[PDB]
Amino acid sequence: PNFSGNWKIIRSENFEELLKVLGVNVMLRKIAVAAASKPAVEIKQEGDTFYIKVSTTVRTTEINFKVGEEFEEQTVDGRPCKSLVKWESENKMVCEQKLLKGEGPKTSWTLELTNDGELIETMTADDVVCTKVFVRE
Repeated sequence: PNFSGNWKIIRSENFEELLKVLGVNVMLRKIAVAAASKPAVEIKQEGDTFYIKVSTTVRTTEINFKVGEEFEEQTVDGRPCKSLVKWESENKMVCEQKLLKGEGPKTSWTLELTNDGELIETMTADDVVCTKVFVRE
């Protein structure tokens, strides 16, 4: 699959609740929800190597990874972590996260490309799942 493109959000489900059960305070939840309501997502894929940039009104996050190789990023609530992506299937990658310092809920994310070119993201903390769906610009 080729995930490359500039992606715009079309659906978001359970994001604030994911932040809440993580302990993110209400002021910050409100800012984070609003800031991320129309994010800019840029993906550049070259085989198993990815660059992903996500920008909200107030924040930019950039990650660089190759499938099967550990890299550093942050969890959804901003804690630094060591991550590892694998292909679950031809069209779907899954990322397991391990905190750099300390302990916390089990967090992960997934990205899946559908036949009509939609991008599905999931983000999980323990038993709480958030789903977002994007389309190419």
